Amino acid sequence: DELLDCGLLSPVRAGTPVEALVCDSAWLQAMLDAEAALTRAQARTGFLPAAAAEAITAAARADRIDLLAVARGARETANPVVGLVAALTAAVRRDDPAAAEYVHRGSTSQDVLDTGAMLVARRALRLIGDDLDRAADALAALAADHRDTPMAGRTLALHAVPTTFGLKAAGWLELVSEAAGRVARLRDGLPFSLGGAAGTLAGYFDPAVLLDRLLDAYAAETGLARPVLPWHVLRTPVADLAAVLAFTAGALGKIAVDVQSLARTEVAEVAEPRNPVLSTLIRSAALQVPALATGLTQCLVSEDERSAGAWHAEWQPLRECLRLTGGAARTAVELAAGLEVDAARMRANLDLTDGRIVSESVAVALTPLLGRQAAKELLTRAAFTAGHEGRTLGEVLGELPELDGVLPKERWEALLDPARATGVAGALVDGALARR
Amino acid sequence: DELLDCGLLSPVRAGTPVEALVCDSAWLQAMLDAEAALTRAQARTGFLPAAAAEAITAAARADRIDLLAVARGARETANPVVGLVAALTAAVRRDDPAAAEYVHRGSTSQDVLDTGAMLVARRALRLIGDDLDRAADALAALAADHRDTPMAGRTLALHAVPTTFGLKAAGWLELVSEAAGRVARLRDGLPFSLGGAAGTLAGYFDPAVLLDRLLDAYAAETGLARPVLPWHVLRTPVADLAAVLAFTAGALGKIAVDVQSLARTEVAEVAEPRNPVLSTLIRSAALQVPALATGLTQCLVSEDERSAGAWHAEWQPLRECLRLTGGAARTAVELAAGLEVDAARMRANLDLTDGRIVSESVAVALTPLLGRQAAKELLTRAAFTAGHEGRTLGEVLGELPELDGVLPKERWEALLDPARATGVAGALVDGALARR
Amino acid sequence: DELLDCGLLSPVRAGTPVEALVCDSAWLQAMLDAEAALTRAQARTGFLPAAAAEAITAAARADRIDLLAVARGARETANPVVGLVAALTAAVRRDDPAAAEYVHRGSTSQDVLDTGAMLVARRALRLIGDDLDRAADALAALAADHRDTPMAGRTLALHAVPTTFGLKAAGWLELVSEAAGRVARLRDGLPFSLGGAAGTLAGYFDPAVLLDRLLDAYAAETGLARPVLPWHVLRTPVADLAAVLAFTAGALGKIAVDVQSLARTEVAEVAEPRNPVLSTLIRSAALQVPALATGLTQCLVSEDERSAGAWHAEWQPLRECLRLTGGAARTAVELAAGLEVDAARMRANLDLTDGRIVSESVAVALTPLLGRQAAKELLTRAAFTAGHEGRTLGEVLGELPELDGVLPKERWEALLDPARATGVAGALVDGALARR
Amino acid sequence: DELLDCGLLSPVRAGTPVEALVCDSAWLQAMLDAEAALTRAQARTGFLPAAAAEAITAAARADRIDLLAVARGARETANPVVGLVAALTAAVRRDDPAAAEYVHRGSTSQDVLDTGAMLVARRALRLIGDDLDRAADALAALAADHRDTPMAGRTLALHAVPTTFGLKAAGWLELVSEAAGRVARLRDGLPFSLGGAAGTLAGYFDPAVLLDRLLDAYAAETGLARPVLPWHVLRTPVADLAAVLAFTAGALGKIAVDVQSLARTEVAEVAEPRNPVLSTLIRSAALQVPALATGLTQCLVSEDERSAGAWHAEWQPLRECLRLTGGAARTAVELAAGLEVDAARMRANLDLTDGRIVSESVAVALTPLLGRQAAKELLTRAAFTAGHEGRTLGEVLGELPELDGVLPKERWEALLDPARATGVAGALVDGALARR
Repeated sequence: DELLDCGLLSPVRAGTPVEALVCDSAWLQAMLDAEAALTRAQARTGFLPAAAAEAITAAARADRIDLLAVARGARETANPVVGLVAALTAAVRRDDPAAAEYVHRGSTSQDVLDTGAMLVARRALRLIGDDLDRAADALAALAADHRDTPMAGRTLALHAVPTTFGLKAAGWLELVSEAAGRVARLRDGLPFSLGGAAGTLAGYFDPAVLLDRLLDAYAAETGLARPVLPWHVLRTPVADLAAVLAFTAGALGKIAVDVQSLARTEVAEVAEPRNPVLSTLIRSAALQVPALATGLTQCLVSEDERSAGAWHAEWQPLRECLRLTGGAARTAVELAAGLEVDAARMRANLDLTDGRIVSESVAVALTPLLGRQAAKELLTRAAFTAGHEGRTLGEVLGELPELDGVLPKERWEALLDPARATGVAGALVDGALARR
Repeated sequence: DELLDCGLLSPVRAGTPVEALVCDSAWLQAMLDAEAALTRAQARTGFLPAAAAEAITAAARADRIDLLAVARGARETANPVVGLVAALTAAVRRDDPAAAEYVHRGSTSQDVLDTGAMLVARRALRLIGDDLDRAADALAALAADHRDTPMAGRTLALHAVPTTFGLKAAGWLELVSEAAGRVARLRDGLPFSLGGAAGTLAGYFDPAVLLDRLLDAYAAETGLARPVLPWHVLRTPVADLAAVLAFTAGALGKIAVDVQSLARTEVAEVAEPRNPVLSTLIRSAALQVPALATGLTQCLVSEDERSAGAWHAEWQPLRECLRLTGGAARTAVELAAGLEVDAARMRANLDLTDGRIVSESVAVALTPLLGRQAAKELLTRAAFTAGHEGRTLGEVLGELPELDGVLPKERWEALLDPARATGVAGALVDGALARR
Repeated sequence: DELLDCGLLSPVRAGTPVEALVCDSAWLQAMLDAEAALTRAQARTGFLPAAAAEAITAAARADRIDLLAVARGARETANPVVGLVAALTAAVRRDDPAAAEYVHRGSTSQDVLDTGAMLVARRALRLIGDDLDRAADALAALAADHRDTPMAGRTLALHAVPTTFGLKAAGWLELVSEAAGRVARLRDGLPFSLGGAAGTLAGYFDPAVLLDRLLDAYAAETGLARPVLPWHVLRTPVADLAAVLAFTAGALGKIAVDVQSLARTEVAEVAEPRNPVLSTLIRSAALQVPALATGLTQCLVSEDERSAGAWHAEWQPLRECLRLTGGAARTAVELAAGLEVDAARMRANLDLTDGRIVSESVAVALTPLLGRQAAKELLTRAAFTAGHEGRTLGEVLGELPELDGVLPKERWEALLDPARATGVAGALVDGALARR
Repeated sequence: DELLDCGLLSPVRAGTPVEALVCDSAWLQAMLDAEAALTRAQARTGFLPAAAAEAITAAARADRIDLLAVARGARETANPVVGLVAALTAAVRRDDPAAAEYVHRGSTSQDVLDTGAMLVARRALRLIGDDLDRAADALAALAADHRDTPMAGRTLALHAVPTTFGLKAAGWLELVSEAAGRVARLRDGLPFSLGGAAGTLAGYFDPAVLLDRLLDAYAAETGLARPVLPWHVLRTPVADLAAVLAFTAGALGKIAVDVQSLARTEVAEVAEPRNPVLSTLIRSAALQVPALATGLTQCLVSEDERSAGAWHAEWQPLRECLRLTGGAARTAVELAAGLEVDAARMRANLDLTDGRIVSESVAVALTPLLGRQAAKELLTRAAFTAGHEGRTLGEVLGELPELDGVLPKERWEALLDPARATGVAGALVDGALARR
């Protein structure tokens, strides 16, 4: 039928857990959760009877509600909360006519919708963070295992100097760990929305005493944070979600394009657990989320006490950012857990420039006996000459009169070995891993 | 259930016709249409039997296929076409085992998916264009009716000089008409995708003769345009859809913010057919589509013969651009057909600056008798003085010695009438409407 | 001449201090600062003579260098550091031929360019943060002064319920204070770049001991933070700058569109220190920075050990984000310091809906005597009837039999007074201001 | 000094001709050109003396004006035209006091600024189009020369089937030719801006007769197109520039990433005229322009008769899009003219998958003797087995009993030759080149 979203156009998240958390029914449920938490908190502060709150809570179930009718009725007010409230009120009235007068008491559409949005975000970010933690575990393992696995460092698409795959993986780990930390902190900071019609909370009511009691109760009932001010037009939580999800998707995209560079036919230094489809999916989300994030970020420009459109522009892209990033994280776990590292092919590929990739380290080694300027000039000359003649760097070095007898044979064998010129990659990996 | 997309987060398109054209099932159907058209065209050029094409065509129905299984299986290849092909092949094999060997003959995932994407786009743009035409009809009617309806022209949020609502509406008409023309031409130019594994069409086969015959047949079977080259990495149709849909959404967004400016409480010069929810919905799409369009446009950077991610990043945002823009167009029709213009309130609001809004036209009128520089200086002085004293511009003018007896009384009454200083707005509306 | 950038196209920053911090000459100077700090730190750890570091430091002045030649020579390597290094080396060699062999010792283009970029960012963010602090001071003053200044709360462009300008200004304050805090923390966290050719630091050299000593020395010489890992392809600082500057520009944009809504001709509740040009300029930056930020954020996808283009795409938009946001902040200070609040016009505008804006608070007041449902129904009926008849809400209320003798006259006079139905706006302002 | 823009942060355009066309002084000159054209056209239609127009034209030179003062004074009105007009008026008054009364007669800031913007765009697009034409010439030459140069087609980063470099280059040609055509048509369609204070042209004046005469004269004096309506808030030309420049930058970005894929160390099939810096620069612009374009496109949402910020947000990004795209085009010419194609290395790389890259073409060849299903199964089996055993595809084929004596030896030698399985790449190149 025409109502099914199966993820047909978005394989990066199709079949992944985040789908179930951010589908339309889950958002309907989140808005019902926000209503019932509102009633319960109002009862806890004395504004209505506890039994009416229990009845509303019991009726506040997505299966009591006609999802399609609510969605299709929203065009009349440009949001779904008026229809939702009517449906919940009828559902409560069926079982408890006294309780129905307290459904949505003193409230406004945006408190319920935004509170539900932060509930959905909070649950979805719990999943994204747990997946980022698993990915980080597999990456830290790859980093420790390959601390001493040499490979060609590549800059501007060409071999530069040798590095280690452990160092590369530790950069991956650094990105994923940063993302998981930001996801956790953002999750702990998402607030409820309790402002009333235009942010004065007039319908919900020393004014300071009652404000404090109600705000504490609604924090307790929702599990969300208490904000200093109603934020109907202070869209900091939405901008923060946009920033954190675009950072996360971009970091995973970094891992994805590195994997694709290593996995291509004529490199073949890693393989995915034979197209590299996992990195293709991660990359697909990486090319989508930042553009959605900029629309989210632009909605900070929200006029008056409720914008005539900029708030409405937030819901779908936010959901999609949660969905895509969720898929990408799940896919990243599969990638980092399953990556196949071909150390021997990395070692072989180190020889592709016929010694030129160690010329910097040879220049350094010759600096005590030649000077820095003379050694650098001699080595760039030898690298060019070896490139033209299709000979090894060491071959051209063994023909320059200036180098005759300059170093013992064994030291030359050590110097021209690409696997030994990795700088301090080992110490850097140790330092990154001690942070865990 | 968790699979329902009801438009709960996107009221601008919930319940509108475009939904049915661009849902997941409609895309599945479009890919089946592309397969069956491929078989039929191959039969028309002699590469397989006509009966096998009829059998495949008959089986190529979305209700023969498990949508959810195809979507969930796509993670193995990062696209849904391999699973789709297996399901269609089984469905054909049930009724006709000989025909099943010709399902997806010589083809590749991207020919089918991209061809289906252009089928979906073509049908969705048929709807968007027809709606833009209806909106343009209502706007041209508003433009003709209010050719002589005076109102305050507003620049940088303040009254500037008088204009007419007919001229404003004719600008609306100009934008919508431009969009409808671009939608129609783009629709007539969307091509099929027939490239094979890496753009050589090797599996489908003077090579020029067979190429021409097959390309003509596939054009006939699909109704899509024949491209000069396979475009698996030449993403011009996608960039063009992105450009046209973002232009359309932005134009409708212009109408929406104008309506909101006119409809606010302390202006009240128009009303929607009492929050202005239609313009809120149009604006909501206007704040979403250009950001999706930039991701689409960036996918022009598609490496090799098939990108490992940038092509995959296109499907969902493209669908969403079609969906949102579709909603916005439908909503725009409702807005332009139902707008309530309060001419009397426009006339009253013209007097809000106490004559200052005609000071430019008074300066012009005094230029024969004072000079341009002296008249401009005198009128800015009088506008300031009238602003401070809370008096009419004409009051301050009737106290300057330099103006004593400068113009007859009746000419002053004509000059200070805001409804008569509209420039050539009437001629401009006539010129815009003669274009129809 | 053709080399002048005077801000002709960007008045929001033309003539503001940030220009001088982020112009081309300032970036040249920052890269020279990064070179000289590198030499000094290498001398402090024992790798070269202290006198050579003093000579390089003395020569490392933008006026010793041909800016235009460096910029125009950069096309050969796609960055300006090779030309810069040659020019600094010649300049040192003129005065001290021994010191010139240590210019750019063991270094790479990206360490110098990225370190200079973080120096520029750090200085520019010092200015942005100080300006945001001044703006926050003026906003907190407006919030305290107008805690009890009543005005129409506006939602979806229409009067909703009354609020106070103090509450509005306190939301402005909340945004600016959040931005200033994030700017300060980001500034304290920007790191230097010290990676070498491909992130192993091979040219700069227990390996852990020497790493730690050099990293500490370079932190001391630059004043920048020490990162856990070389970040040539771990673009977290750039993404963080993008996020913080787009948040800042959007927050200021919120203030700007609120000011424009209040300042328009038929509202006139505030005036800028007579077009509202300051808010126009702030808004102009708000519509630019988030789009630049998304390109910055997308550069997290940086392949290999140095991207062939994505790193190069960062410099100009980053500079522009610093520049625009800087202008916007400076302009925001001028706006918040100079805003003219017309309390009497706010009070008058409260009466524009002829009492309908207090109907919610009347419904609440009648709930003890009528019930919630009956009171809400009665008041929406009376609001409609009063709208049609062009009469006051209280007029229609005084004609319904159901309300006869329901409340004493004085209580009705209090109830229909828009200035008294502000909810708990006062307590909310007190709570926001106690945070200072 | 602090005013120099040398392109230090943007090597893709530093030292290229477009800089001189779009610098601040060039925009000042364009606005002076728009003023003088306005005076001349007004004289041609009879509204002022021809001699006053000649005097204004003679004084309307950027070297008569203080650029820095105009730019810095613009903060008072949020645009530079009031200061420009004062400076031009003084300059005319020095030589001709009578002519100075006709400077900026009946005009408004936006007519002059937007007309100058379209003058700058028109000249810059002349350059961009000529460069795109040169690039297209070199690409068509590469396409003809390498029509028969075989190479590995690569999809999702792996060898797929063989293609030709001629076909690849012909796709490059198709993109560049499309861009050059769109640039030329857009250039021929850019209009002047002549609206007056709020789009009625009241200050400039059968009203239809005078409108037509003045509009024709201003078209003649500017060389720009005559629009149907004043477009102060109908931002179609700006959106069109945004679309065309982002398309152009993305197309060139496609060529750039293809070059980088071919040029990397372990592929080495092409080389740039030894880092690939030209493609790095093109790519750098490709990652910048679409994000700037989305801000431009969003400015279609321009409220009232002149937006309080959205028009102001256009100037700098538009200039930058012109600048970057200009650089990219110039760089693309250098790249396409200088590319070094290593056909022998392409042929060698075809053998990297040990025959697996022809397995599809072997399957086709066996279909008459085995069936399609059986041949495909046999070849995927043989490809896997050959992959595991590190043997050639033909080796594993020569061991299956089912293939014994199936084809003569010579036919096997032809079949397993990667250079002969290119599909109809030759015919496709012929067809693309016949379009010239």
